[PDB]
Amino acid sequence: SKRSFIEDLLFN
Amino acid sequence: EVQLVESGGGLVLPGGSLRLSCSASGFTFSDFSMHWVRQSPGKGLEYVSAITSSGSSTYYPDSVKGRFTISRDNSKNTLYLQMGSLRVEDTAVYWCVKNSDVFRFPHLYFDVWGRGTLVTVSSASTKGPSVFPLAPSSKSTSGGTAALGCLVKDYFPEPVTVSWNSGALTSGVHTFPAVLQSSGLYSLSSVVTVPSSSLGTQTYICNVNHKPSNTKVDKRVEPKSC
Amino acid sequence: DIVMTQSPATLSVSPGDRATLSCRASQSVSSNLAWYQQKPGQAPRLLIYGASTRAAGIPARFSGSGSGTEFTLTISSLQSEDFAVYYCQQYDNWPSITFGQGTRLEIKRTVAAPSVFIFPPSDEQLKSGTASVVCLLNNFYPREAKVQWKVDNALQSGNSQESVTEQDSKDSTYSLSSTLTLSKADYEKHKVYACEVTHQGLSSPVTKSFNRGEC
Repeated sequence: SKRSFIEDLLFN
Repeated sequence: EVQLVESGGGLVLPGGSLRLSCSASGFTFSDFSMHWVRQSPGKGLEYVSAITSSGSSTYYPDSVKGRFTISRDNSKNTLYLQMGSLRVEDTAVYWCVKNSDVFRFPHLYFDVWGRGTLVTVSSASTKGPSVFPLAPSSKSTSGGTAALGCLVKDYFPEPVTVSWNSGALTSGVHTFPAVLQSSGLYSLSSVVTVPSSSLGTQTYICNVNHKPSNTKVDKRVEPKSC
Repeated sequence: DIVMTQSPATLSVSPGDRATLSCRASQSVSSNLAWYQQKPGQAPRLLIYGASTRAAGIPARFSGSGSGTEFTLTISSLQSEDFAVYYCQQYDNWPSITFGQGTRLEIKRTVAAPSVFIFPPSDEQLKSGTASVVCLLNNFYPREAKVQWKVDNALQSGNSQESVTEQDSKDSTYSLSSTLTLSKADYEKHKVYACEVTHQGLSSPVTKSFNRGEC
């Protein structure tokens, strides 16, 4: 999902 | 409304393992990242794990890495925290916490919290409470009002929950901080002030629950003839 | 890591007045800061996010301000219900976050004398071999109160424990519970059990007593 991608950017 | 309902916890041996659970309702669980946040003396509030909306990534502070594992099942709308190699320092209240939508970036804040689970790391054994009435009498009345209560004695570890009349009675209740007895067991009292006039028509029952020992006691508190 | 430092550790403010709570970040967090209100035994409740945006459903008298390293929470027209510990939190490095250590906000009120009650031990407990006598001090202010246990008018020491409640969210009072615990055999060796209570709100001490044979 769109949210998962942005959250991955923040988690990594 | 939105809710986070926490289950699990209680007493665990040093070096032992424990899984906490948190079920979500009232919102789209799979849209939001979640944190576990713990609270204990000295360290105060501090997060111990974080996971993305899909579970795609996790984030841990150095203190718990390799020991704590966060995970989620968005099919059952449930967040988990697997706690291993538990330490004396890991005793804390553990909060399930929901983040705001990541589309609000940079403002990713905690808008919904569960009710917390107290995890007690200790090699001692669990012990359920004895519950004794604090009966109303001429020695606990004043000005038309009467005090009564329950003494919840000799349990370990914390916490006990106390309600009155299955939650129908909340006004005028004082449930006190527990004291630590020289035995290492806890004792607590819970009291309520009610009309003196209705002691003969109303029924007062303290509901006591000690989840670490799975001890649940309802004690009816009757007036004493003095 | 980013260290959040709150001040003061505690403050005591009268109802209707304005409380000022401070939070300092060890390095700039822009406006990536939230405030939470936590009453004892409850979850923290979000008040403000983005340093200064009030969360939905939060009373207007809560106001946040600041940017960079110096942040302020202002509570106007203070109510007894505003008793709590207030935390700031930076989320500038989210999902890595840190909290301040909290500021405990205590509500001033007028002096209130305790109502004093005493509870003889239950028959359930006596059959088990123990006697706990409980003295209850209800709804007083300030917090400072002294309880003395007297058994046959002899002052007791070393066989009692007490605890005080958190401040009451409705009337800003305190209550105190004190338990005197004796073995059954020692309980049955005396007649008069009393607690004597001293408090600023009482002109003279208040004594509640019973005789072991009467209750």
